[PDB]
Amino acid sequence: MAKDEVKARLAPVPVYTVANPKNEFVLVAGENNTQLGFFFFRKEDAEALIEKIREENPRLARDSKILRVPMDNVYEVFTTPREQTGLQGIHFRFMPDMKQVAHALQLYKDAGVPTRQFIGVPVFQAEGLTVTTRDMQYVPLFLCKEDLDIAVQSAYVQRNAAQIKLYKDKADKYQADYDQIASQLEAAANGRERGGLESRLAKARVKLEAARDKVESVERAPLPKVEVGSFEEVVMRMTASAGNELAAWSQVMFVAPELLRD
Amino acid sequence: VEAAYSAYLRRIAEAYLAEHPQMAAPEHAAHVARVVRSRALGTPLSFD
Amino acid sequence: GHVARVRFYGPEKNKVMATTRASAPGGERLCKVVLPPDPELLDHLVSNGVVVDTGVTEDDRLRASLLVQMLRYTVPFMVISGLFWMIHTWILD
Amino acid sequence: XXXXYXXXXXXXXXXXXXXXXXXVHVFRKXXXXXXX
Amino acid sequence: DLSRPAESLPARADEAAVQAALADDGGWVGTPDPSKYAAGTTQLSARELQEEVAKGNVMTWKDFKQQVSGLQGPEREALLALVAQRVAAERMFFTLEDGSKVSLWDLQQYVDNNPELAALAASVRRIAVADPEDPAGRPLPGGGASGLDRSRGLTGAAHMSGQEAEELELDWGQVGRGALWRRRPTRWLLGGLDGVKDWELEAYAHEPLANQLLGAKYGGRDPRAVVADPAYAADVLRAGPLLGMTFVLRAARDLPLQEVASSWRGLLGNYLQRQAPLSLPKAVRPAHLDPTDLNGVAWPALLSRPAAAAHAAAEAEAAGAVPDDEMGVAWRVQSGKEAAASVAAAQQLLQSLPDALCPGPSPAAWPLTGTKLVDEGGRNWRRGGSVWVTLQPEGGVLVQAQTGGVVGEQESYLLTHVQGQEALAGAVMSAFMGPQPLDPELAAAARSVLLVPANGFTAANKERDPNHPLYPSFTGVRPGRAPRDVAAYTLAGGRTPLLAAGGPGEAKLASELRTVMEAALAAAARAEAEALADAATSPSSTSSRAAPAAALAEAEAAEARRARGRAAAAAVMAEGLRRLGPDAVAMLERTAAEAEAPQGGGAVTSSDIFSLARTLE
Amino acid sequence: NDLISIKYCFNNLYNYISNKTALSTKNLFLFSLPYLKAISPLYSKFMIDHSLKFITPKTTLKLLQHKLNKSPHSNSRPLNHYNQALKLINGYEQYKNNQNITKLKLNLTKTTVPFKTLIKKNGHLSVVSNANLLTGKRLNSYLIYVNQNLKKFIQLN
Amino acid sequence: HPWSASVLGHPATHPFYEDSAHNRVSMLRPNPAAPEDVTQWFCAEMPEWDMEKYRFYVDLPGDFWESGVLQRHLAAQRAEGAVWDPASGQYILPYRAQKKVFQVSTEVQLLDPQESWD
Amino acid sequence: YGEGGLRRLLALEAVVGKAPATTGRYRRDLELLLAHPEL
Amino acid sequence: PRYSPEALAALYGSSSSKGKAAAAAAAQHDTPALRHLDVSYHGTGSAVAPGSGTA
Ligand SMILES: CC[C@H](CC[C@@H](C)[C@H]1CC[C@H]2[C@@H]3CC=C4C[C@@H](O)CC[C@]4(C)[C@H]3CC[C@]12C)C(C)C
Ligand SMILES: CC[C@H](CC[C@@H](C)[C@H]1CC[C@H]2[C@@H]3CC=C4C[C@@H](O)CC[C@]4(C)[C@H]3CC[C@]12C)C(C)C
Repeated sequence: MAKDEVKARLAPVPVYTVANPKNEFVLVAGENNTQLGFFFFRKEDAEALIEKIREENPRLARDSKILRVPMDNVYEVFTTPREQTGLQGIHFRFMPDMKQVAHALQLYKDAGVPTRQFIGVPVFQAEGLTVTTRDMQYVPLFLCKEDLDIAVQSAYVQRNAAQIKLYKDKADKYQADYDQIASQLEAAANGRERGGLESRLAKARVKLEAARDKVESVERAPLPKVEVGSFEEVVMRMTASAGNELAAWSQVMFVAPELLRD
Repeated sequence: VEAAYSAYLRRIAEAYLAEHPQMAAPEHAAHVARVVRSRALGTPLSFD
Repeated sequence: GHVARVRFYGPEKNKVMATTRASAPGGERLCKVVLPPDPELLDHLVSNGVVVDTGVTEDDRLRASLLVQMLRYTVPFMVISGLFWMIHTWILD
Repeated sequence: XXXXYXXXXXXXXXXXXXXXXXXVHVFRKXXXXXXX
Repeated sequence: DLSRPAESLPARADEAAVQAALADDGGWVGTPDPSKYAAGTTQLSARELQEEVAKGNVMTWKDFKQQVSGLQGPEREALLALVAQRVAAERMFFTLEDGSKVSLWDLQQYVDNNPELAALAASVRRIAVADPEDPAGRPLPGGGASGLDRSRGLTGAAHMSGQEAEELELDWGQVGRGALWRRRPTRWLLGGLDGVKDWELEAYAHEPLANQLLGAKYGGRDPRAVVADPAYAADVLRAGPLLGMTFVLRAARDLPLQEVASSWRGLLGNYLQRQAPLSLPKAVRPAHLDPTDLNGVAWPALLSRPAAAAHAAAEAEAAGAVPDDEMGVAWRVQSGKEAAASVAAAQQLLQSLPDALCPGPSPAAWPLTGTKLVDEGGRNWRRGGSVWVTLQPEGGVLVQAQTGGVVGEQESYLLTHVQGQEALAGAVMSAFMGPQPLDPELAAAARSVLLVPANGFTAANKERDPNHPLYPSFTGVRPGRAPRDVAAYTLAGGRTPLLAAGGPGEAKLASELRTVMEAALAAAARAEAEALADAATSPSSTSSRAAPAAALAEAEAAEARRARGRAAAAAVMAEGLRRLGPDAVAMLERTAAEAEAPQGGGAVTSSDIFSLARTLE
Repeated sequence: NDLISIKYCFNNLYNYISNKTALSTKNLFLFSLPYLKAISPLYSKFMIDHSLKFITPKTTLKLLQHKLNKSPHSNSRPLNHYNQALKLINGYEQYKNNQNITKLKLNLTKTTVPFKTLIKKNGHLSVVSNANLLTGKRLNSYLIYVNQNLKKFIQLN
Repeated sequence: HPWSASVLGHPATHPFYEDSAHNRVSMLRPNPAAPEDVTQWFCAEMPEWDMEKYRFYVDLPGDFWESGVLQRHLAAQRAEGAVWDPASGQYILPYRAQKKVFQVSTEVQLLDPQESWD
Repeated sequence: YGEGGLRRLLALEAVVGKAPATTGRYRRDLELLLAHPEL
Repeated sequence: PRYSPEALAALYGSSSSKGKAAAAAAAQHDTPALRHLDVSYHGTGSAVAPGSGTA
């Protein structure tokens, strides 16, 4: 995928950074003059960083401010000559809030392989669910599991109410079935036709309530299997994509964290 | 309509062969096909 | 393939001055054609190797034509006065 | 690249060695710098 | 109309027999009488040729020699002309799509003696064609605008929209642009209008040959790292004439001829003197012309000669020399000789320039006078005309000229095709791309975007590849904007592709798919085993000889066993795929994509899995 | 001004190589305008084989691979055959050597390629409220009516 | 005028074109597909300078140009010409591109208001 | 779009064009002009 | 008018010509607009006679 399309697809979701007033990143240099940046998906994290800065330097903390940058610009920051603006080890990383990290950890371990290790920022999705416009159907990606289930519960109840009155159409047409069956079992003399239509009624109501218990078992079936991934891997696949997976990626839309609630 | 087209080809064919009894011989049976196919669509054009 | 070049002219660009090649009937001439609203003309022009040329086309339309329209209204009186002046003074001095 | 995480306090690891002790404590293996 | 074919008689005499066709005697050229000798008599014995030459039947080959020796003027001219007619009529032919043998003479007549078709081509009138099925003969749905013909009436070039330029065999991308100034302009004068340009230069290079030559060695690394070392520079300066490098000079204004000649001599003699003995490639194959079928080109066969041409090419180069590197070129530095007489002959050629174009003081007799390349006065070169110089490997230079203006009336002249001047080739290659050229940024950009296509792609992206470095090709879809109201979140959709990153489900997916391709590779391995087993246990009818043929035979037997493995793995893995479902196909396809090297057929296990992909072909 | 575009080209190329190498390692471990032109001074196959007279290839790469991949009555007009013959004779004159100024029969084709492309795959409805019956000399109208009808009657016989 | 439309030898027109024996020439051709009806035969049309002509006046509605009648007529009548038939290897002027009896070829011409000099 | 699309969905005019129906009224005279060339 | 897919299914799938004719003459349809819209056309009558004195 061309760079511009990736940039256009990431824009609706921002990140937060702390800087000087003069639009300069504040870096945490450690050993061997290697310096680490940061981008937080929640302002509380930058707030913690600045209130930790204040307790060991009040000058920078009195000058530092918080900036809300759209992920287009940070993506651009990554994939450029990092030595152009200067890099002697300016390691940018991300920081996901540990609520979603705990959600993803438990989801990860319950799926069969229990581990207490996570890499990258969680992205949630649920198969079967897709937001459709007037022309083409897009697939959404949720950064926070909260809006994920907020959407999926309404979607599930809509679709299963749909399955219920679909079965009620089946059931009214099957009241018609039983009517024609009363017109098919003993209204005439005994013999071939009538016994054949007895077996007809048997198989008919058999498949009818088999589909009943089917719709009930999907009523009994949990909400669609939620799958989780890492943001960095997602974008690395998005950039170097071509062919069929390109066509798959060309319809992803990222939802904003805490958007569906308010 | 296939019968009509065949009879149209027929008319053109016997008209042309009655016109030219010389190469109406079966030797030109494939040549007369080349000429009837041409005469059944429109008129042939020279270069000028 | 007898036409070499067309030149759209006029203030609203619907007349053309077509130039004919040497192989055309009558040699090389320049002929004026007025054009109806046909949206298939330009494809036909380009897909036959014709040098199609346009004008300058100013974008204002009202500041462009405003000093020439004033002249269109004022010059007739000048012509009439000059003609009658010729008669009754340049002769009857 | 990314940064490994372990929600023990939630330890982390980079390609220095963060420890976002829930507060913050960016250990080393001192935030006095500014980009240019 | 075309299609005037013939049969395949032996006209190329398998030149391994021509040693005998020239080292024989007692022969002649002619035909006996139809009285006692039939048509086809070529060997006339002592008594036979005796009575033939004493009766007037055929004169000896010796007699042809003494005739052509004694016959002079119109007799020898006619003899040579009509025997040239004979040879151009029944000895060299062209070969069309069918396999015909169209002579050179009849087709030459067809081209230059048909004035009506010449006049039809002179115009462009597009005459529709009728469907050869009988009923209505309505015009065919072909139509078409032919974006080359759609481009007459333009001035500079012929905008042609990609794929058309590709199917037209236009394989010379652009690499660099610069200019030759009489005076470079200065910002500090008013506007810099003092700067008067003389020529506009641009360079082109055959992109497939670039990707084959420099794409095997220099491809796949950091471009800046590859540009940092002078080995790449020495390469691109020495590997020029193998890419058919071409340079175009467009006259930015009117120019008198004499000054141009003098300036070019001055500016190239200095490169010609400070020229060191060069490195040249070594001929791996003789490559005879193709006499019987002049067009017939050999490489489509060679690059798939057994479809495993690696070892056969190794055997070919075993004779001449071994490739000094991975690119495949067996270089050769110029000797102590051939580096002094060559430059002397080149300087001799240069010293004959200014009065060859301008012999005598009256320009009316000069060659360029009489064509639109120069003014009607013959004394100035018209603005817009351009010169094309292309370099063939073994010291060949081809120069052509093209007038400027409307694409419909442009002309093209072939000026001279010199040969053997390694000095001229090296001098011009250095003048444009050497350490000290005529304009530096030209050669810098040339080296850069010449590295560009060696990574698989091409400048001027004539494949609409969504990952071209310069000019990608977008998809038509709009970037979806998520809504806030939960109303388009349908959940009624059937199946959604999996676009989440490394997760728990993807792990087990890769696990079961890896297990089944393990089984597949094991089946391919046992296929290898039993294939070579039944190959060995075959009652081989082999006479002890033909060691290179034996090598080629056993090698392609190995290739056939590889095909057995490929087919077996294809079958079993296709079973596996239709068993696992669609997401497993997506995973295998994505892995096949990412693993493939971007610069060559197969390179940087991943080799195993993308070979399984090429079996799933 | 090409230099800046070249900078961006090299940046994107390095990103391309690096991203693909990184993803390759990761996945296999988990398992285990300036340049838009073209010309052709000689036919491509001729230059290709005149060059392969000097190259020992271990394998064909992507470009040459696609070339020999695409190597193997709608155009039956005489003009098309004439053009094919012109092509043949031009090729022979090109590769035949190995006023004194000759003119080619086909113009050398210089070409430009577009950038920024895409991937390969009535009746009207007016109504009056009251129809205006013309309510609110006439002898001649009556007379012409009866005359016309009577004349039609007599012409019926 | 109906008899001046074709090159029939109808003796109501001026004798423009005559044989040696002074008879008007004709150019009818028998239309092989439909004999027995003469009004469906083919015939060449008279040169326009030798024609008698009615000159009617017509008022065109306000939507004459966007209704496309003239465009449809032009696009249909100019979409026919000579073709090449390879089944016979000839240049054919197809029948559906020739003029029947009384039909002519329309010439459309527009006038310029600036050529009035009132 | 349109009405009655179903019925809408169910000689040599393609070779010699359509017959013009505005000129039948002359047919008779034409025939005379072929039976009496002397006219 | 909306046609259910069965109609043209029985039409196209039928090989016979008059089999298609039967499938066509027998096919039915529905009209959703009868549950959504009621369209009428009126002219606002005039209250001044066009030739009178007040006009
Ligand atoms: C664009 C630079 C241009 C020089 C290039 C042309 C015009 C010059 C260089 C090669 C010359 C030919 C050399 C040998 C042939 C054949 C021989 O029989 C008689 C002379 C003739 C035609 C010569 C004809 C003139 C030729 C093409 C100007 C600006 C210097
Ligand atoms: C010189 C820098 C570069 C010019 C490139 C052209 C102008 C040079 C390179 C190849 C040369 C010719 C090879 C064969 C011909 C014909 C022969 O008769 C005598 C020698 C002559 C003229 C050679 C002289 C002219 C040629 C074309 C830039 C400054 C344009």
